Amino acid sequence: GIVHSTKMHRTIVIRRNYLHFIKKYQRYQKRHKSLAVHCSPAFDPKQGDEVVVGQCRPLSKTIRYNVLEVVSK
Amino acid sequence: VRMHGNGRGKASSALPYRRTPPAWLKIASRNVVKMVCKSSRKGMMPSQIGMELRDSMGIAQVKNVTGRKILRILKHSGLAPEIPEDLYFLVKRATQMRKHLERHTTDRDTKYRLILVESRIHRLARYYKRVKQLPPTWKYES
Amino acid sequence: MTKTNGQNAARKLVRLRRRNRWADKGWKRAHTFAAKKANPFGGSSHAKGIVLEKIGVGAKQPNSAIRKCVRVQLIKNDKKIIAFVPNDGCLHFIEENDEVLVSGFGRSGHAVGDIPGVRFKIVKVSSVGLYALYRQKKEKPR
Amino acid sequence: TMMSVLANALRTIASAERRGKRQVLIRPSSKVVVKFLQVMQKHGYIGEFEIIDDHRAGKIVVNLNGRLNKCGAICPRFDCATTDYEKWMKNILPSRQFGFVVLTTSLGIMDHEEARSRNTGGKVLGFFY
RNA sequence: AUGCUGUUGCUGUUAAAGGGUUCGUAGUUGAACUGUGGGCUGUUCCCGUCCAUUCGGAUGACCCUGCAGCCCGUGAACAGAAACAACGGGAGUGGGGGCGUCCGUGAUUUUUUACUGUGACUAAAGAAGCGUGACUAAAGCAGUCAUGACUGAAUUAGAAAGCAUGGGAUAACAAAGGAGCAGUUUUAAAGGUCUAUUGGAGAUUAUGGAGCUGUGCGACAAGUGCUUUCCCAUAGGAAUGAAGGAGGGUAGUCGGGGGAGAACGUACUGGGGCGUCAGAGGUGAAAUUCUUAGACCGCACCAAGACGAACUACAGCGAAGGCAUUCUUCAAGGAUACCUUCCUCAAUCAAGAACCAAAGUGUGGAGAUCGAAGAUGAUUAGAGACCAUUGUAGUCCACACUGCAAACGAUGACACCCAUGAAUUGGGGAUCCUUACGUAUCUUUCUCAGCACGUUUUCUGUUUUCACGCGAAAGCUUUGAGGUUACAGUCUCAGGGGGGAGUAC
RNA sequence: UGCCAUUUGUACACACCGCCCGUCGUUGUUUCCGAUGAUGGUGCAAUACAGGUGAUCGGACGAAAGUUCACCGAUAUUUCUUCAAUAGAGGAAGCAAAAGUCGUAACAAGGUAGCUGUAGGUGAACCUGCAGCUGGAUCAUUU
RNA sequence: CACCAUGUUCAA
Ligand SMILES: *O[C@H]1[C@H](O)[C@@H](N)[C@@H](O[C@H]2[C@H](O[C@@H]3O[C@H](CO)[C@@H](O[C@H]4O[C@@H](CN)[C@@H](O)[C@H](O)[C@H]4N)[C@H]3O)[C@@H](O)[C@H](N)C[C@@H]2N)O[C@@H]1CO
Ligand SMILES: NC[C@@H]1O[C@H](O[C@H]2[C@@H](O)[C@H](O[C@@H]3[C@@H](O)[C@H](N)C[C@H](N)[C@H]3O[C@H]3O[C@H](CO)[C@@H](O)[C@H](O)[C@H]3N)O[C@@H]2CO)[C@H](N)[C@@H](O)[C@@H]1O
Ligand SMILES: NC[C@@H]1O[C@H](O[C@H]2[C@@H](O)[C@H](O[C@@H]3[C@@H](O)[C@H](N)C[C@H](N)[C@H]3O[C@H]3O[C@H](CO)[C@@H](O)[C@H](O)[C@H]3N)O[C@@H]2CO)[C@H](N)[C@@H](O)[C@@H]1O
Ligand SMILES: NC[C@@H]1O[C@H](O[C@H]2[C@@H](O)[C@H](O[C@@H]3[C@@H](O)[C@H](N)C[C@H](N)[C@H]3O[C@H]3O[C@H](CO)[C@@H](O)[C@H](O)[C@H]3N)O[C@@H]2CO)[C@H](N)[C@@H](O)[C@@H]1O
Ligand SMILES: [Mg+2]
Ligand SMILES: [Mg+2]
Ligand SMILES: [Mg+2]
Ligand SMILES: [Mg+2]
Ligand SMILES: [Mg+2]
Ligand SMILES: [Mg+2]
Ligand SMILES: [Mg+2]
Ligand SMILES: [Mg+2]
Repeated sequence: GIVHSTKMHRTIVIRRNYLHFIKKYQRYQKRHKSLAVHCSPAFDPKQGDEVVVGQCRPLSKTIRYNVLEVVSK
Repeated sequence: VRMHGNGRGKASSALPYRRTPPAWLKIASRNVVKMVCKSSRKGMMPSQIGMELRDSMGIAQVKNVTGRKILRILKHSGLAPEIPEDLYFLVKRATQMRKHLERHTTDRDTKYRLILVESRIHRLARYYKRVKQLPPTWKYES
Repeated sequence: MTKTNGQNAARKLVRLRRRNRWADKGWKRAHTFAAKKANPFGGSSHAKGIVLEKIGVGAKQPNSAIRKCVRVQLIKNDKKIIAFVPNDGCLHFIEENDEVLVSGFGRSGHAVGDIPGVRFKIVKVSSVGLYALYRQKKEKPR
Repeated sequence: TMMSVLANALRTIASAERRGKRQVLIRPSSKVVVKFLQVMQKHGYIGEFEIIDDHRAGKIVVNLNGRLNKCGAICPRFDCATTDYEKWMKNILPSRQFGFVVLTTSLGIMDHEEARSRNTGGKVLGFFY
């Protein structure tokens, strides 16, 4: 995903942007999913940084993923 | 001016195919950089430097004589304007319209044309902030 | 001047079509609930009712007759309607306070040609069929 | 403004060919619009064409030989699988005998007949017949 | 059935339908460029020397994709440069150097996504169908054959997402905005930093490997000449290009474009000043109305408020409403010219903004003329109308509000291609498919090296009678309603039989 | 008064003795407004609170009855919100029906050209003022 | 440019 907001303490919200194909109108459609991802203090990702997240257990009400690598800018 | 208004006017300068100085001019590439950087110390903006070299020195297209462009020569020397030349003359136009409109409260046409120049200002300043020629906090006057 | 291409323009085309299907009087009647809540039959067919009174409805121009029809009050929702009695005779088979089985006739509730403002039809009176009484297949109870 | 340069070029070829001209002047040009024309040369629908060099985008002068009926561009460039060639032939081509659908594939810009033989798929660019 | 829901695939000048005009976000769409290589071998005329005089003659042309090996741009070699992209607790008891694998671990500088080809996984019943005379068939999975035999129940499509892998055209995400920038090896020397062996293990201990930085020195490069460049007698030149896309600049400008000041012009009224005398007015005919306390008329003038005749047109300006005397001013606008600058900044638009005729509204002015309402005449069967005489609100200005037009071209915006002949407005320039060519008129002591014209080019604008093509037709036609069943350049708004009804909430 | 031809306009077509508009009467229908009347559910949160669960005591005969507290919470009642239905004096709009009344607005220069916007007037079609439009009854007259 | 309003219902 790409980092959307880092305003929470030690947790980021990533944004996963994808094109949804409609079988009727032979055309794609921009959709997105946002995920709250726990971010370790090993990492400091800014907004727009591309991260790799790995699924883990529930860590809060919404956190299922956990950042593994940050690709800067 | 096509962007605001109905004008389909096509009046431009058509640059030559043969991008080479004409061999009758013996001025060095080193001296043209001195003349370009000198005119900027007399307060001339890059569009005005090039006409003075075009008209009087015989240097059509400073890029062909010295391999880099006029504003690039100025940025290297530290003599670039603070805000770009496009944005300068649109702001300088927009303040001269507003100083008119403060005493002429019902100039209905110039209030319309002032919307159009400020729409050009907010649309260029979005370009220059994106391309980082302008600081992110820039924010035109009115 | 009509529609949009673009490989990523499907949300525009999906929204554009879902609003223009409401202009279709078949799509709008099949997808709004004023269709059944105002239909005197409860979105169904052949509703029963009780004969209240006999009416002679005069035919529209250029025809000239009076059409023999009863006004019945339905049992499932207590809605008063006027319904036509088809054949030569056949108000002689209907008396007041008779239960009658009333269908529409023809055109999905749009008043088959000559008769003004009547869009239903008697099928069966006193739980014996009304066309069977006409052809004398069988006769009325009691 | 001009959006598709290939759709511009094929529209000026097809217009000047129904007028029965001997040459067209195509402006602007691309790498795509010359690779489309070289498909139209190989199956002899156009003649020799010439790319004039500006230091701008070029211009192309195409010699027409009367054989082209219609060339057009499919916009947007729909993705076409290998199972989908017989669907695109029935839609935009007049017959299965003649006529070509040009596709941009990984292997290059090819017509539909070559791309069926090399077992590839692509995005559809245009057609000529 | 219904291309009557249109992605394929609909309509929108007049049949229902382009929204009054601009700006404008979300949205959708978006110009070109960095390249796909090469070698060998196959596979009769016409042009001249004699005749003839507004018409003849004997006398140099042409004709004979296919397989292999490439430092795979050119440099540079004859393994080095170019371009590239250590664990035995490992392997069915470890397959004296080289070669090359396998497995797992460390150190070294980075490219994805859509698309597309193959796979891997994916319950029957249902669909497709392979066998088979349940008597046929709908079925079903069975059965078929001469102390048991060959057994059958084959196979295929099944949405998207998920998994693996290779192809690199088209597109996409991201970053950059280019002064904001990323010298390689031999050699010996100085200083200085926190594991493996000596039989093991523990504790001390100097030497050394490889790395750390400040040097001198030996080779070779360098995409920008330092045997230079400035001074005077010190990295600064290596960057795609400049879109018949946008922006900005400079230049004479052009126009009923807009704002602000003054000043003119007749006219409609109303006044007095001069004179006149018997009716003026108005109409299809009249009558309301004015008039011997002098109407109408005539002359000069004054006042006030509107309005700028003719010139004034298939003319100009403006985004649309709209704009018509003059002179002094204020800020602008487009076009044109350009070898100026910039370098993708754009197109179109829900939401949101600012304008928007006339009538209307509020508060102040103004109040000449025309004049909804109203009043009188008349016409009429009636006249609440047309016609005549009046007359309130209004008309006009300032500042607010409204936002309702046949706001029209009943035609959305931006690009593209598109035959012909008169004109017109502003700017500029000349006087076997050809290697080029034509210039008059008249005004001219100062907004005057001037003004207008003539012939010809060319850009921008408003159009006209004229080739395709199109349309149900009327008609449209580089100004599309053309380039459309041979149907896809981009975006956007509206329509879906007539009503009810632009009504009710 | 009629007829014939040409031009032009037309909503006429058994064709101007044509067609056609609104008010008003009669009958029937479906909506809407309306003092007032009233129904079924939701949600909101307020108390009261059946039961139980856990704890604390209890300890008749280890362990029943019973205390007390916390928690889950049905139900009851009230407060507004919200959805769906419903009665109503009276006041309207619309539509539909063989030949009732009043005019004549539109179609022709429909006899005052029509029509758009707006404002005011009228039994009723409608008239009137102002600015637009031609879909006009003119593609046209200081060259 | 005085006034000049209207002709029941189907059908042929
Ligand atoms: O921009 C012009 C274009 O480049 C060019 N194709 C031209 O087309 C015609 C040309 O038509 C116009 O005739 C007009 C004269 O009646 C003339 O206008 C010109 O008039 C001159 C005198 N005033 C000039 O001074 C003026 O600037 C200019 N506007 C032409 O424009 C014909 O004359 C030719 N015979 C044929 C060309 N095809 O028209 C474009 C603008 O209309
Ligand atoms: N307007 C009323 C019309 O009546 C129809 O109603 C029904 C009938 O009128 C109609 O019956 C038709 C019959 O009229 C016509 N003459 C022949 C046709 N085969 C029949 O059809 C019927 O009978 C066959 C048997 O062969 C059945 O197989 C078939 O499914 C059935 N539709 O088929 C319909 C099925 O009962 C439509 N349901 C209705 O939508 C439509 O509006
Ligand atoms: N429930 C409200 C009622 O509405 C009534 O009002 C009725 C009338 O005022 C009103 O009049 C309608 C009218 O809308 C429409 N424009 C014309 C229609 N003919 C009339 O209809 C009425 O009048 C006629 C008599 O001529 C009757 O035959 C008819 O049944 C009756 N509904 O329609 C209403 C009923 O449809 C009464 N005021 C009263 O009973 C009560 O208020
Ligand atoms: N029906 C709703 C409306 O009624 C109005 O008009 C209605 C009435 O005013 C009109 O009345 C007409 C009248 O024009 C004409 N002068 C005389 C004629 N007899 C009347 O007719 C009416 O009444 C009789 C019974 O009396 C009915 O048989 C007849 O069907 C009906 N039209 O008939 C119409 C009824 O259909 C509107 N003009 C119209 O817009 C609309 O149709
Ligand atoms: Mg190893
Ligand atoms: Mg440019
Ligand atoms: Mg006077
Ligand atoms: Mg006087
Ligand atoms: Mg009269
Ligand atoms: Mg008057
Ligand atoms: Mg008549
Ligand atoms: Mg009458």
